[PDB]
Amino acid sequence: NAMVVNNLTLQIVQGHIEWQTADVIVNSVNPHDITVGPVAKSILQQAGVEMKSEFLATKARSQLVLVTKGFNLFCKYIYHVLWHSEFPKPQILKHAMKECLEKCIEQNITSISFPALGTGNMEIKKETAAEILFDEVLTFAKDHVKHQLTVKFVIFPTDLEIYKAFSSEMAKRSKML
Ligand SMILES: NC(=O)c1ccc[n+]([C@@H]2O[C@H](COP(=O)([O-])OP(=O)(O)OC[C@H]3O[C@@H](n4cnc5c(N)ncnc54)[C@H](O)[C@@H]3O)[C@@H](O)[C@H]2O)c1
Repeated sequence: NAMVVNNLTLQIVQGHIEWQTADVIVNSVNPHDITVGPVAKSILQQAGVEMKSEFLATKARSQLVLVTKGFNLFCKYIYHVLWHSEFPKPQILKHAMKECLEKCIEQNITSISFPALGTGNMEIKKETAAEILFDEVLTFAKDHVKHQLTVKFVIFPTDLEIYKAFSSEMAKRSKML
């Protein structure tokens, strides 16, 4: 459950997203309230109260990914994916991914770790999230091969099913290429 495409390393990992080390860790929030949701909470606790200040002070809107520093996370930046409510969810994911990965070229990011975005509450189906997540990652690997990137998909330990889907999607993908 890891593979290298050109200058891109991609790994599936069972752990907590807020306990990661990477240039960038991806948050997943409702923009009206970043104190709600599994990932948003984990991150808010770990990163500390000062993370919610820079976040409320920099929303001021079509911004799909808000960027902050990492505070007490072992990261340089946090990319907060903002799920706005007036959009198709599979499209928000697909667009939030590309932006997050484009920002990786913008900020000379070498490593980025993402949770299983959009699987919360069964909003996007597990295989579809995985389909989309790999889709965009692989796209980037082909379209910007000059940029070295380590991408982790962090799956929560108890979420065995989500894990089984990402393995399978990765398997499927490597069978090509
Ligand atoms: N308004 C909506 O219709 C809508 C749609 C999508 C997302 N959202 C917002 O985003 C969140 C839900 O979407 P999501 O799926 O990106 O987020 P989430 O916070 O529910 O987590 C999504 C997935 O990541 C897993 N996960 C990975 N690492 C984890 C960790 N360290 N702790 C806990 N869970 C972890 C979760 O169990 C789940 O499978 C909520 O905050 C919600 O407001 C809202």
